Amino acid sequence: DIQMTQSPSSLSASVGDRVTITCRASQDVNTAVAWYQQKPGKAPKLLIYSASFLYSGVPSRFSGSRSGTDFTLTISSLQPEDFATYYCQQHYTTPPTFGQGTKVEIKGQPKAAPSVRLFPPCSEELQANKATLVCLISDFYPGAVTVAWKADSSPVKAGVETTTPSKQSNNKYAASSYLSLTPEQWKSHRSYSCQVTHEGSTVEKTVAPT
Amino acid sequence: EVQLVESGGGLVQPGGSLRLSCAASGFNIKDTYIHWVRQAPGKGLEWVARIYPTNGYTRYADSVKGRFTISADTSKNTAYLQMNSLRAEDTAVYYCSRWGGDGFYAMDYWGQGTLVTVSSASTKGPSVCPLAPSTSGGTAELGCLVKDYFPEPVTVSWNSGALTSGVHTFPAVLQSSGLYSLSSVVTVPSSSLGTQTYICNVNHKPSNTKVDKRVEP
Repeated sequence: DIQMTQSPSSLSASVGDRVTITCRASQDVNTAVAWYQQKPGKAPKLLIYSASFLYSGVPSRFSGSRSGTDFTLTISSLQPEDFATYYCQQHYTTPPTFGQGTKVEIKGQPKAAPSVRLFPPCSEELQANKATLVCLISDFYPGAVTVAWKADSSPVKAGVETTTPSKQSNNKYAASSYLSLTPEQWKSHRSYSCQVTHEGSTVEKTVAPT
Repeated sequence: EVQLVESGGGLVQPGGSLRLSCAASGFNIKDTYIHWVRQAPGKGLEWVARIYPTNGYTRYADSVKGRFTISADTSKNTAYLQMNSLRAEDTAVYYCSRWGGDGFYAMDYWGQGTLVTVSSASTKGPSVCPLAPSTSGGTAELGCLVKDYFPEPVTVSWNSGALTSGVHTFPAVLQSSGLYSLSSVVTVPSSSLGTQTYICNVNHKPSNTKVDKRVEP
């Protein structure tokens, strides 16, 4: 197949920025390239076809260009409705292939830090010889977070399952992380910690077999 | 104007079969090529198949050849995707789209998409575990763990829906096992612990499961 290599995979932008998104085809595809916009829960929408032609009704702040195998989409002055995911596609051959997408996202002017709530295992699980720590994370923007688990001070590799953040109704994010333990492990340590990193800042919660 | 409406998505098990429909209005599918394109959860776009309804000619991606059949009925202005021998990896939102027409090989109109989930997991009700908590004269967090269920969704209420302030039910994790877990938390007055009754009501209709757990501190 022809590969379409898109970059960057995401970028955060202010209203009024000039944004350029790049896409390299693994081989010549002439000018047979289209750009699509997609928003959450909706279908793709065509913006640009044949590398540089604006589809009907698309605002002229959008432009496309080609240099050899390098395709570019430019938004001259980013407007609120432009925050979305963008995809390139080659339609030069069959199968047509798509880039992997670029997410253009609202920069959090005041960023919103997460609340973190951590619970130890329940008795009912312990009696069935099971254990789950529950780390619940809410009210954060932007919607990206990393979770690290500690046993005492040691990083815990195994048994971690973490959701992708999901948009709350207030347009901030929520996420959960679950650490599965044996009762043995839970009781063999003084503490387990859930450390949430958002925008470089860490919020840590600890619980103990107490 | 131009519209493409799809139907037929669902939950199915590997080896199973499903049929999607794509009904066109505001143009004639004879004038153009109709395509199916899919998007796996959290992923990009993958072309699946294409048909020229004027002559029946078809093309497929290799990942679906011998499994999926694209067809059209011009008298119904409708295209179809017959999906047999389904695999977990086919799990996606399936869109139909059209080419503009003539040389116009961009996809200018897309349907709204239809979800297809392929999983070998079978229905299982959740087990429900109370999560027990303290800042004196402040607030505490309690909750319920709703573990190992399939499929979505579950509903959670507290005190049969009387208790609303401070409630936060979180979206589920899909585990590597193929099962879901979620949690619901309430922030309550510390002064209320040991005295106020707090009950989470968990409802999983596919398993006909209704569980109430009292949360004690």
